[PDB]
Amino acid sequence: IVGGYTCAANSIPYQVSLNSGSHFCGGSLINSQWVVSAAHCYKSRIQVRLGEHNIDVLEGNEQFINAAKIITHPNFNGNTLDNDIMLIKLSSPATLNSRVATVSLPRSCAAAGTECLISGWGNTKSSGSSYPSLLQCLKAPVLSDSSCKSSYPGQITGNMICVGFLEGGKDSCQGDSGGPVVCNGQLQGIVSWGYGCAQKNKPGVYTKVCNYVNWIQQTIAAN
Ligand SMILES: *[B]1(O[C][C][C][C][N+])O[C][C]O1
Ligand SMILES: [Ca+2]
Repeated sequence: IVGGYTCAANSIPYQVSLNSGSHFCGGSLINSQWVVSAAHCYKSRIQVRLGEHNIDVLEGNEQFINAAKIITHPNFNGNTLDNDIMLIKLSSPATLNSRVATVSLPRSCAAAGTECLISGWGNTKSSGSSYPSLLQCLKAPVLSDSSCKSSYPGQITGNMICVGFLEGGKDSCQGDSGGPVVCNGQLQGIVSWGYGCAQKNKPGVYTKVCNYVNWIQQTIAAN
């Protein structure tokens, strides 16, 4: 996250870190057994780390739970990142408490200008790189489909939304992928891609979670 602030410890209790030797992507806890993330974060083996603030220190709220099943969207396009969503079933159910909680799936698609919270352990620098130990947070609005498409001519599918600031300076970046965009307590976005990060007229692009409630419920019922 560039241009954000350090979250209060455990104030984003649905945020997970996906770990394969180190942190490599975020995800969102949506059920005690299920995490949603980006299909471009796919690996064969993933340890889900819940209840984190400092990913470099055992602070005493962590739950480390290996993935039992990792299911990418059947229409995920690894080139364009269309349908950039996957579901991780945990090998044991996460215990839900104040520090580890589910986030709601969306009732409807978010209106343009809805304020959201974006979080992750991704790059905090627009010039160079720095990877935080502590979970970072960014308040940002949903952008109009028109503004999104004018920033990325011909690249925005019906499964993508833009969230952020056209002026630059405030965005998700490398290592935030798969993590949450939450607006009024509902998961509306998954960190997916952008042309670099925090550039002028290149807002973050996010998987449009309000297209996937059927697929998510289908996948949970089947597995
Ligand atoms: B992701 O990339 C996220 C870039 C977001 C730009 N707005 O994170 C690790 C793998 O790709
Ligand atoms: Ca920790």
